[PDB]
Amino acid sequence: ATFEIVNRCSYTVWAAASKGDAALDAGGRQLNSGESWTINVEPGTKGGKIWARTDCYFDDSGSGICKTGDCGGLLRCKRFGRPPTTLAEFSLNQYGKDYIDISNIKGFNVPMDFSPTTRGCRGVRCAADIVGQCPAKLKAPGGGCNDACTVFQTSEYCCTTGKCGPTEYSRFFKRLCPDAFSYVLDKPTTVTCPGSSNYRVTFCPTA
Repeated sequence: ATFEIVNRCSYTVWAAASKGDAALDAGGRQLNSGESWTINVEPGTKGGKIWARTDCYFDDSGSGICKTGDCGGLLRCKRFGRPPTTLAEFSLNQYGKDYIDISNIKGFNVPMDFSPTTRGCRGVRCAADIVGQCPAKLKAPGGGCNDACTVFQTSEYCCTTGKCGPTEYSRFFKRLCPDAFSYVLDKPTTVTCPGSSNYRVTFCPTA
């Protein structure tokens, strides 16, 4: 499957793509404002994620640091990124269908649209100014808006027992972005697409 990753932000981002225990395609690349990077994701990829990283520095070997979404200091991500990270999430070719969503469960750094480029389903979007409106206690000094689990490490926010409810913090993310997961047991906003669809992830879709 092809994923065109497009940076419409006025600032550089470093795109990342991983399934947690491996890179997807090259795993990461710099995207200046306006740049597009097309990756190939193997059919059947389960639990894949694409995200943006901000304010990165990498040496000539591709080692360094990002202020949001850092993946063990690598340009080419092999693992998931450090919150806060707005997440485009996907599982492909799962019994004949693809499943896509956006999640704020690991916080928010960059607005995103995640849409099919092929027929048969709708896209999802979280493009509100979550960083600007972020509750004081969730603001990440490094940049972005942390989820409450990251900040407070409680069973309730992290849904450790599988018994959690919505919270004042989750409701903030849900209010700003109804179409993204705000906590682990949120009413799903997952979209079912035809198996083997192709996609575009656009950072800063509205600005």
